[PDB]
Amino acid sequence: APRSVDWREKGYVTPVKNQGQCGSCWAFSATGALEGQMFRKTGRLISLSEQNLVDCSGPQGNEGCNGGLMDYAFQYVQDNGGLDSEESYPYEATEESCKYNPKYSVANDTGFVDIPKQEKALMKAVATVGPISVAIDAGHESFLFYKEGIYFEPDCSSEDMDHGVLVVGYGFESTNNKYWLVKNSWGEEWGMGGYVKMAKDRRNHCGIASAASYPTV
Ligand SMILES: *C(=N)C1(NC(=O)[C@@H]2C[C@@H](S(=O)(=O)c3ccccc3Cl)CN2C(=O)C2(c3ccc(F)cc3)CC2)CC1
Repeated sequence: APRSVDWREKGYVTPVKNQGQCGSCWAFSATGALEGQMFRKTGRLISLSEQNLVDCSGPQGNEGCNGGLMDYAFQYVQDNGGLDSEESYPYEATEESCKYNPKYSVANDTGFVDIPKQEKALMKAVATVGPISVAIDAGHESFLFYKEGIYFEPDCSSEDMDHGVLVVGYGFESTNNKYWLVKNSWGEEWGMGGYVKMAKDRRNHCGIASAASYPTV
Protein backbone atom coordinates (compact mmCIF):
# COMPACT_ATOMS: atom_id res chain seq x y z
CA ALA A 1 0.00 0.00 0.00
CA PRO A 2 1.06 3.65 -0.16
CA ARG A 3 2.92 5.05 2.87
CA SER A 4 0.26 7.75 3.26
CA VAL A 5 -3.34 8.17 2.19
CA ASP A 6 -5.72 11.09 2.78
CA TRP A 7 -9.16 10.82 1.14
CA ARG A 8 -10.03 14.32 2.35
CA GLU A 9 -7.60 15.68 -0.26
CA LYS A 10 -9.56 13.88 -3.00
CA GLY A 11 -12.97 15.27 -2.01
CA TYR A 12 -14.36 12.13 -0.33
CA VAL A 13 -15.17 13.60 3.07
CA THR A 14 -17.80 16.02 4.36
CA PRO A 15 -16.86 18.53 7.07
CA VAL A 16 -16.81 17.44 10.71
CA LYS A 17 -20.29 17.12 12.20
CA ASN A 18 -21.50 17.13 15.82
CA GLN A 19 -23.72 14.43 17.29
CA GLY A 20 -24.49 16.57 20.36
CA GLN A 21 -26.28 14.90 23.26
CA CYS A 22 -27.50 11.89 21.36
CA GLY A 23 -25.70 8.53 21.23
CA SER A 24 -25.65 8.50 17.42
CA CYS A 25 -21.92 8.04 16.81
CA TRP A 26 -22.65 4.88 14.76
CA ALA A 27 -24.95 6.93 12.45
CA PHE A 28 -22.19 9.49 11.75
CA SER A 29 -19.63 6.72 11.12
CA ALA A 30 -22.08 5.09 8.68
CA THR A 31 -22.99 8.30 6.82
CA GLY A 32 -19.28 9.09 6.54
CA ALA A 33 -18.48 5.75 4.94
CA LEU A 34 -21.51 5.95 2.62
CA GLU A 35 -20.64 9.57 1.67
CA GLY A 36 -17.22 8.27 0.60
CA GLN A 37 -18.51 5.32 -1.40
CA MET A 38 -21.23 7.40 -3.09
CA PHE A 39 -18.49 9.90 -4.06
CA ARG A 40 -16.33 7.08 -5.45
CA LYS A 41 -19.25 5.82 -7.50
CA THR A 42 -20.78 9.12 -8.74
CA GLY A 43 -18.22 11.92 -8.29
CA ARG A 44 -20.77 13.89 -6.19
CA LEU A 45 -20.30 14.50 -2.45
CA ILE A 46 -23.67 14.82 -0.73
CA SER A 47 -24.01 15.01 3.04
CA LEU A 48 -26.32 12.25 4.30
CA SER A 49 -28.94 12.16 7.06
CA GLU A 50 -27.89 10.69 10.41
CA GLN A 51 -31.39 11.52 11.71
CA ASN A 52 -32.89 9.20 9.05
CA LEU A 53 -30.70 6.40 10.44
CA VAL A 54 -31.48 7.26 14.07
CA ASP A 55 -35.27 7.35 13.50
CA CYS A 56 -35.70 4.52 11.01
CA SER A 57 -33.13 1.72 11.46
CA GLY A 58 -34.62 0.10 14.56
CA PRO A 59 -35.86 -2.90 12.54
CA GLN A 60 -32.25 -3.66 11.58
CA GLY A 61 -31.11 -3.58 15.23
CA ASN A 62 -30.12 0.02 15.90
CA GLU A 63 -31.20 1.80 19.07
CA GLY A 64 -31.55 5.44 18.07
CA CYS A 65 -29.77 7.86 20.41
CA ASN A 66 -28.83 4.89 22.60
CA GLY A 67 -26.34 3.25 20.23
CA GLY A 68 -26.09 1.08 17.17
CA LEU A 69 -23.89 -0.64 14.63
CA MET A 70 -22.60 0.72 11.34
CA ASP A 71 -23.36 -2.58 9.56
CA TYR A 72 -27.01 -2.35 10.70
CA ALA A 73 -27.10 1.16 9.18
CA PHE A 74 -25.71 -0.18 5.89
CA GLN A 75 -28.33 -2.96 6.03
CA TYR A 76 -31.12 -0.39 6.57
CA VAL A 77 -30.08 1.56 3.50
CA GLN A 78 -30.19 -1.61 1.39
CA ASP A 79 -33.47 -2.86 2.89
CA ASN A 80 -35.05 0.59 2.59
CA GLY A 81 -33.92 1.23 -0.96
CA GLY A 82 -32.48 4.64 -0.06
CA LEU A 83 -31.33 7.24 2.41
CA ASP A 84 -32.27 10.89 2.58
CA SER A 85 -29.88 13.85 2.32
CA GLU A 86 -28.77 15.79 5.38
CA GLU A 87 -30.44 18.89 3.90
CA SER A 88 -33.81 17.12 3.41
CA TYR A 89 -33.85 15.37 6.83
CA PRO A 90 -31.80 17.47 9.20
CA TYR A 91 -30.08 16.40 12.40
CA GLU A 92 -32.03 17.01 15.64
CA ALA A 93 -30.06 14.91 18.20
CA THR A 94 -33.21 13.26 19.57
CA GLU A 95 -35.41 10.28 18.66
CA GLU A 96 -38.59 10.87 16.74
CA SER A 97 -40.85 9.04 14.30
CA CYS A 98 -39.34 7.81 11.04
CA LYS A 99 -39.89 10.47 8.39
CA TYR A 100 -38.01 8.83 5.49
CA ASN A 101 -39.27 10.09 2.13
CA PRO A 102 -38.04 8.21 -0.96
CA LYS A 103 -38.44 11.43 -3.02
CA TYR A 104 -35.40 12.82 -1.13
CA SER A 105 -33.19 9.76 -1.31
CA VAL A 106 -29.67 10.51 -2.58
CA ALA A 107 -27.80 7.29 -1.67
CA ASN A 108 -28.16 3.54 -1.88
CA ASP A 109 -26.11 0.50 -0.97
CA THR A 110 -26.01 -3.20 -1.84
CA GLY A 111 -24.68 -4.53 1.46
CA PHE A 112 -21.37 -4.21 3.23
CA VAL A 113 -17.92 -5.75 3.71
CA ASP A 114 -16.41 -6.60 7.12
CA ILE A 115 -12.62 -6.27 7.02
CA PRO A 116 -10.29 -8.92 8.59
CA LYS A 117 -9.31 -7.96 12.15
CA GLN A 118 -5.75 -6.87 11.40
CA GLU A 119 -4.25 -3.47 10.79
CA LYS A 120 -2.56 -4.64 7.55
CA ALA A 121 -5.99 -5.52 6.15
CA LEU A 122 -7.45 -2.23 7.35
CA MET A 123 -4.63 -0.35 5.63
CA LYS A 124 -5.27 -2.31 2.39
CA ALA A 125 -8.90 -1.41 2.54
CA VAL A 126 -8.32 2.28 3.29
CA ALA A 127 -5.80 2.49 0.44
CA THR A 128 -8.20 0.97 -2.16
CA VAL A 129 -11.83 1.67 -1.12
CA GLY A 130 -11.98 5.06 0.60
CA PRO A 131 -12.99 6.02 4.13
CA ILE A 132 -13.78 3.06 6.40
CA SER A 133 -16.15 2.79 9.39
CA VAL A 134 -14.33 1.61 12.52
CA ALA A 135 -15.07 0.86 16.17
CA ILE A 136 -12.68 2.21 18.80
CA ASP A 137 -12.29 2.26 22.60
CA ALA A 138 -12.87 6.01 23.19
CA GLY A 139 -13.83 5.58 26.87
CA HIS A 140 -10.88 7.41 28.35
CA GLU A 141 -10.34 10.92 29.69
CA SER A 142 -7.25 11.10 27.47
CA PHE A 143 -9.56 10.76 24.44
CA LEU A 144 -12.30 13.07 25.68
CA PHE A 145 -9.64 15.77 26.31
CA TYR A 146 -7.45 14.96 23.27
CA LYS A 147 -6.07 18.01 21.44
CA GLU A 148 -2.89 17.23 19.39
CA GLY A 149 -0.52 14.62 18.03
CA ILE A 150 -0.63 10.88 17.88
CA TYR A 151 -3.09 9.44 20.38
CA PHE A 152 -1.79 6.52 22.48
CA GLU A 153 -3.55 5.37 25.65
CA PRO A 154 -1.78 2.60 27.63
CA ASP A 155 -5.11 1.40 29.10
CA CYS A 156 -6.89 1.14 25.70
CA SER A 157 -8.73 -2.08 24.87
CA SER A 158 -8.71 -3.88 21.54
CA GLU A 159 -11.89 -5.83 22.49
CA ASP A 160 -14.15 -3.37 24.33
CA MET A 161 -14.97 -0.69 21.74
CA ASP A 162 -17.64 1.91 22.51
CA HIS A 163 -17.56 4.50 19.68
CA GLY A 164 -17.99 4.41 15.90
CA VAL A 165 -15.79 6.76 13.84
CA LEU A 166 -14.35 7.00 10.32
CA VAL A 167 -10.81 6.31 9.09
CA VAL A 168 -10.12 8.70 6.20
CA GLY A 169 -6.42 7.87 5.71
CA TYR A 170 -3.13 7.19 7.42
CA GLY A 171 0.43 8.48 7.48
CA PHE A 172 3.48 9.02 9.61
CA GLU A 173 5.14 11.77 11.65
CA SER A 174 8.79 12.77 11.35
CA THR A 175 10.48 10.19 9.06
CA ASN A 176 5.95 4.11 16.75
CA ASN A 177 5.35 7.12 14.44
CA LYS A 178 2.57 5.91 12.21
CA TYR A 179 -1.06 7.00 12.58
CA TRP A 180 -4.55 6.53 11.32
CA LEU A 181 -6.41 9.73 10.34
CA VAL A 182 -9.76 9.49 12.15
CA LYS A 183 -12.80 11.76 11.67
CA ASN A 184 -14.87 12.09 14.87
CA SER A 185 -18.43 13.43 15.30
CA TRP A 186 -17.85 15.72 18.28
CA GLY A 187 -17.59 18.95 16.30
CA GLU A 188 -14.54 20.86 15.18
CA GLU A 189 -13.60 22.18 18.67
CA TRP A 190 -12.52 18.67 19.78
CA GLY A 191 -9.11 17.31 18.73
CA MET A 192 -7.41 18.58 15.59
CA GLY A 193 -10.33 20.36 13.96
CA GLY A 194 -12.47 17.36 14.90
CA TYR A 195 -9.88 14.76 13.81
CA VAL A 196 -7.56 12.52 15.79
CA LYS A 197 -4.36 10.78 14.74
CA MET A 198 -4.70 7.32 16.30
CA ALA A 199 -1.53 5.18 16.85
CA LYS A 200 -1.13 2.80 13.88
CA ASP A 201 0.74 -0.51 13.78
CA ARG A 202 0.94 -0.66 17.56
CA ARG A 203 -0.86 -4.00 17.91
CA ASN A 204 -4.37 -2.79 17.08
CA HIS A 205 -4.39 0.09 19.53
CA CYS A 206 -7.88 0.88 20.89
CA GLY A 207 -9.36 -1.83 18.65
CA ILE A 208 -9.31 0.25 15.49
CA ALA A 209 -9.12 -2.88 13.29
CA SER A 210 -11.48 -5.02 15.39
CA ALA A 211 -14.79 -4.06 13.69
CA ALA A 212 -14.02 -2.19 10.50
CA SER A 213 -16.41 -2.18 7.57
CA TYR A 214 -17.77 -0.29 4.56
CA PRO A 215 -20.91 -0.26 2.36
CA THR A 216 -20.88 -1.73 -1.11
CA VAL A 217 -22.53 0.45 -3.75
C1 LIG B 1 -22.02 6.54 20.19
N1 LIG B 1 -22.42 7.74 20.37
C2 LIG B 1 -22.22 5.43 21.17
N2 LIG B 1 -21.50 4.23 20.83
C3 LIG B 1 -22.05 3.23 20.07
O1 LIG B 1 -23.21 3.26 19.64
C4 LIG B 1 -21.04 2.16 19.72
C5 LIG B 1 -20.95 2.07 18.19
C6 LIG B 1 -20.75 0.57 17.90
S1 LIG B 1 -18.96 0.26 17.97
O2 LIG B 1 -18.38 0.98 16.84
O3 LIG B 1 -18.47 0.51 19.29
C7 LIG B 1 -18.78 -1.50 17.73
C8 LIG B 1 -18.37 -2.29 18.79
C9 LIG B 1 -18.22 -3.64 18.62
C10 LIG B 1 -18.49 -4.22 17.41
C11 LIG B 1 -18.90 -3.46 16.35
C12 LIG B 1 -19.04 -2.10 16.51
CL1 LIG B 1 -19.53 -1.24 15.12
C13 LIG B 1 -21.57 -0.11 19.02
N3 LIG B 1 -21.41 0.82 20.16
C14 LIG B 1 -21.42 0.51 21.46
O4 LIG B 1 -21.14 1.39 22.28
C15 LIG B 1 -21.73 -0.91 21.83
C16 LIG B 1 -23.10 -1.36 21.36
C17 LIG B 1 -23.23 -2.60 20.78
C18 LIG B 1 -24.46 -3.05 20.37
C19 LIG B 1 -25.58 -2.26 20.53
F1 LIG B 1 -26.78 -2.73 20.12
C20 LIG B 1 -25.48 -1.02 21.11
C21 LIG B 1 -24.23 -0.58 21.55
C22 LIG B 1 -21.23 -1.40 23.17
C23 LIG B 1 -20.55 -1.89 21.89
C24 LIG B 1 -23.54 5.30 21.90
C25 LIG B 1 -22.30 5.78 22.64
